Amino acid sequence: ERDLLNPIYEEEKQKNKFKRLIQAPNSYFMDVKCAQCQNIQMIFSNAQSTIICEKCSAILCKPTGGKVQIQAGCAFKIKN
Amino acid sequence: PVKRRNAGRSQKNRGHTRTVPCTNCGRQVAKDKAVKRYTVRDMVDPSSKRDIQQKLAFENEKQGIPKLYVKLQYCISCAIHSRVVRVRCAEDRRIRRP
Amino acid sequence: MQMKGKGKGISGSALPFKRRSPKWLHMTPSTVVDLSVKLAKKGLTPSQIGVILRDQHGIPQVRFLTGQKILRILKKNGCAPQLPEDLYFLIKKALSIRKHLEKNRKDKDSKYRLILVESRIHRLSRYYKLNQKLPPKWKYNAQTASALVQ
Amino acid sequence: VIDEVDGRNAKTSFYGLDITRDRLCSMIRKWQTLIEARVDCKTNDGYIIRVFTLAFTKKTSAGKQSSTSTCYAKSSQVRAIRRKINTFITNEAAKLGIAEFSKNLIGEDYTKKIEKETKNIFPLQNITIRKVKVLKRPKL
RNA sequence: GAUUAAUAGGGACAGUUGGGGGCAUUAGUAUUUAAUAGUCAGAGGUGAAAUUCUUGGAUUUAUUAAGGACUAACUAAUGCGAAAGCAUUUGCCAAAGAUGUUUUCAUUAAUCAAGAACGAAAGUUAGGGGAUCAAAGACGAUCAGAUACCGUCGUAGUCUUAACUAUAAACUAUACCGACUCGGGAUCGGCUGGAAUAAAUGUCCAGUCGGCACCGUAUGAGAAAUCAAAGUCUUUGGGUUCUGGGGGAAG
Ligand SMILES: [Mg+2]
Ligand SMILES: [Mg+2]
Ligand SMILES: [Mg+2]
Ligand SMILES: [Mg+2]
Ligand SMILES: [Mg+2]
Ligand SMILES: [Mg+2]
Ligand SMILES: [Mg+2]
Ligand SMILES: [Mg+2]
Ligand SMILES: [Mg+2]
Ligand SMILES: [Mg+2]
Ligand SMILES: [Mg+2]
Ligand SMILES: [Mg+2]
Ligand SMILES: [Mg+2]
Ligand SMILES: [Mg+2]
Ligand SMILES: [Mg+2]
Ligand SMILES: [Mg+2]
Ligand SMILES: [Mg+2]
Ligand SMILES: [Zn+2]
Ligand SMILES: [Zn+2]
Repeated sequence: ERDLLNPIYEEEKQKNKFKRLIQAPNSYFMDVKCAQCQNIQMIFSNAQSTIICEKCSAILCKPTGGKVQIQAGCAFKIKN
Repeated sequence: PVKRRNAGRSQKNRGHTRTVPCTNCGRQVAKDKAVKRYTVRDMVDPSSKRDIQQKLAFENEKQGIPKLYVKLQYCISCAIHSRVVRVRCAEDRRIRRP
Repeated sequence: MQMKGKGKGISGSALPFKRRSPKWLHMTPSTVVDLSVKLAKKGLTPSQIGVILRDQHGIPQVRFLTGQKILRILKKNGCAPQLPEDLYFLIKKALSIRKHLEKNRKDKDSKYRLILVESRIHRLSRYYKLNQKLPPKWKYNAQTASALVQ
Repeated sequence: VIDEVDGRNAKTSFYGLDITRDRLCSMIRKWQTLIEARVDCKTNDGYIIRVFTLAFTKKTSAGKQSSTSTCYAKSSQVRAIRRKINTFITNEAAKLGIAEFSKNLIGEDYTKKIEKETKNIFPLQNITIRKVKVLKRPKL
């Protein structure tokens, strides 16, 4: 027995992006702080490209299917 | 009516599978279907090895006679007749590895 | 799932609920409109421009922030990409196929694939022409394609 | 190959290196992957070789390879190893004497080296240099 | 003054996956056949033998070469391709799914007479190529009979280029698109969390999309075999294409 209108948070957290009721994504946004310049740039959780630090020109993120690996030790807050 | 689900073979995705010649009749049989039983054969019979061990020669790493490697491929037609796989009863037809 | 009696799935993308613009961000519609048209001037697809504004400058959904869809913004600012991504690209690969086919005049799987791709293009023309979004005398044959190559 | 004779004695140089059915058929299970790398090496000796390598994927979960255990390695990973293995050996030969190379090929030296580069792509087992043929040996 | 953005559809993009395809290239044994040596009377083939081959040397052993096809073992209810079909290496050429998306476009779509693209074999035309097997044929044997099931040989083909042919138990004999409804693990591809080692294009735990497939079961279906769909049809109606109407004569 389960209510379909007041579903558990966990359950919906497991389900597939499009299966959840209100239906929302997983992607998020993050302020990255270069390993040098320090500049704080916003990068999308699913960047589809390599990202440079507009200050110096360092490498911050490498693209993948879904996740974006962050180059070396750079900082990252999840804006939400 | 229908007798089997796999009709004897395992072709599940593709439309065609390589054909292979029968170890016994020489007949052509689709790989997937034909019976197989790659066995580890021994060079000499039981009591007969001991006779070759004493009159043996070369070193003795305790590795004895190389065992024969026989990759066996039978087509249904003769596979049966050859005591390999006997006509099994109704519900036992779905049993795999008894 | 288009030209496919057998293959079919779900790529992704589901716009979040909250119809307003993200908190953290501050940018009068105009601010973006500049980036958008600037970026566009460099020669960009509204398809690609939006990608930047998401990956680079944290703007998830330009439409949600401006109250304007990219292509529209662009068209209002003269920076309109003549022929739509849709058609453009299909015709691009449609062409790439033809070139490859030449030196491989025997590659049958490719003859087929092109047949499908050329088929699509006729489907877009039918469409884009009906929305008076492309001159009626438009015709992709081989000259329409090579015409864009120049 | 008998390369020279010193009265009543047959002198011989290197010609070929190989293995046998015991070993070959030996390491061959039906739930792993089989890899092979062919290579044309160049020795400073004025000697040309062809070396065949034999690779097998290794489990890592205690589950004795069953119909339930799969130790396959995406074909992309396979060639990934070939590319790496062969490339290692062509350099190995360019820096040795046939006397050294043969000595090394028979030794578990290369089994260890390949094992090193490979665990990076996919942990292997029973690695071997299946066969070696003297393609063209100058007689300077 | 321009509805959302369809767990509809088209494009962009991102790592990745595949025995998908086209050009190149590249091996590997084996079958033949040839050289170089080596002996010695039998080889080969069958239930038995027989035509067959052989001291102008067979079968045989070692090295090597030529040649045409073929891709073993790993290769499994596993993978890709619209289907037919597709497995040596490496390199190019254009292509594809799935996954990932807080990217665009916003009905663009489902199926389809006409009308086209493909479509193993076998077969056909004109050239190549010709190793193996081999329709027709020539022979042995078997039979009361054997131009048949075994055996010895052998032409077309089988391989290829360029044309043409379109059928096959072209089979899941089960049209495509869509929504639902039982349980369960294991798979192949992608992704996201985590743990151990270790810091591995690896392993495992847990999710989850998408893909073959299986196991259990139905107060659901059937003539039954059986079917997770062959189900949600007398409680008879999601959309669309094709087909049948006793049998034989007959495709
Ligand atoms: Mg078929
Ligand atoms: Mg769907
Ligand atoms: Mg596994
Ligand atoms: Mg290829
Ligand atoms: Mg013979
Ligand atoms: Mg040869
Ligand atoms: Mg596979
Ligand atoms: Mg192979
Ligand atoms: Mg035709
Ligand atoms: Mg001819
Ligand atoms: Mg008689
Ligand atoms: Mg013959
Ligand atoms: Mg992970
Ligand atoms: Mg899992
Ligand atoms: Mg009925
Ligand atoms: Mg069932
Ligand atoms: Mg009805
Ligand atoms: Zn910096
Ligand atoms: Zn048989």
